[PDB]
Amino acid sequence: MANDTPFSALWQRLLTRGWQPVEASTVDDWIKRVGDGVILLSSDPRRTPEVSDNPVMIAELLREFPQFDWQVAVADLEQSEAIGDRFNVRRFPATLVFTDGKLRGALSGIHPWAELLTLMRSIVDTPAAQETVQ
Repeated sequence: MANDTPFSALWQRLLTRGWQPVEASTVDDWIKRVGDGVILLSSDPRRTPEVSDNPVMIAELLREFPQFDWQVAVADLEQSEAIGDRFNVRRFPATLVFTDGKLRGALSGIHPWAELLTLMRSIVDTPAAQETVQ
């Protein structure tokens, strides 16, 4: 069933649910339109040759989040610079959290999952998840 296929075709099928490639000069209206979601910046030079980090974790989190039904807007590649510059975050691959239609925080991905508990708690006081506690 299915096959490998290094990226490319997978982008279309993931686009079918939750993921959408967004932009900078029109991000304001997107955030305004939905009022609930995140913008994922393309992976800035993180060093370490080869070994592309899989963004599937974001898709994983998306469904594993029982708090609210937010949407994952992702930047293709060049878009990251404009988006990250717009609010001064471009430096490392991160996801900006837009709650209530406003930017409040961002997920950096420096401390695996542990920062999800601490950072999101500050962004969305509403109880999100119950496990791990790290």
